Amino acid sequence: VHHQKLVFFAEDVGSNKGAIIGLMVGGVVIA
Amino acid sequence: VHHQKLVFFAEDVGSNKGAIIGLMVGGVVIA
Amino acid sequence: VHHQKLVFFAEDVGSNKGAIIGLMVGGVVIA
Amino acid sequence: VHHQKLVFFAEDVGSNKGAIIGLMVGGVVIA
Amino acid sequence: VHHQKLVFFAEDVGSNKGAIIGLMVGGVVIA
Amino acid sequence: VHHQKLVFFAEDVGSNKGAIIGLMVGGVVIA
Repeated sequence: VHHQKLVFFAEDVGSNKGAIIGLMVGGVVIA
Repeated sequence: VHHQKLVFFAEDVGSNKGAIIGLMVGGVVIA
Repeated sequence: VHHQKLVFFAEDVGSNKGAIIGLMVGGVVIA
Repeated sequence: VHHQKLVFFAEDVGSNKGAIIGLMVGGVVIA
Repeated sequence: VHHQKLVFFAEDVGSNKGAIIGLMVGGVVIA
Repeated sequence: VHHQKLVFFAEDVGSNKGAIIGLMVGGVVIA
């Protein structure tokens, strides 16, 4: 089974005060 | 089974105070 | 089973005051 | 001339991804 | 002329990814 | 002319990834 580029920016990301997750499965993220 | 580019920006992302998730399956995200 | 490039920026990331996670499975992240 | 407590929380503030301003007069705030 | 307590929290502030300003007058704040 | 306590927390500040300014007048703050 194949997962690829799940998240992708082709361009400048100014910031992130939160959570870029690529693939979550369990637990917690207080981003 | 194949998943690809699920999320994609071809352009500048100013910020994220929240959650860009690509593929969520379980748990919690207080973004 | 194959996972690849799950998160990806082709461009300058100004900052991160949060959490870029690539693949979460359990526990906690107070980002 | 007297200004007092202009903004006030008697209780826990979870977050602020924006701008709590107390007294704005000029310029710019991209919060 | 008298300004006092312009902003005030009587309680725990979890975070601030933005700008608590007390008194702005000019210029810029990219918070 | 008198300015006092312009910003004030009576309680634990978890973090600040931004800008607590007390009194801004000019220039720039990329917080």
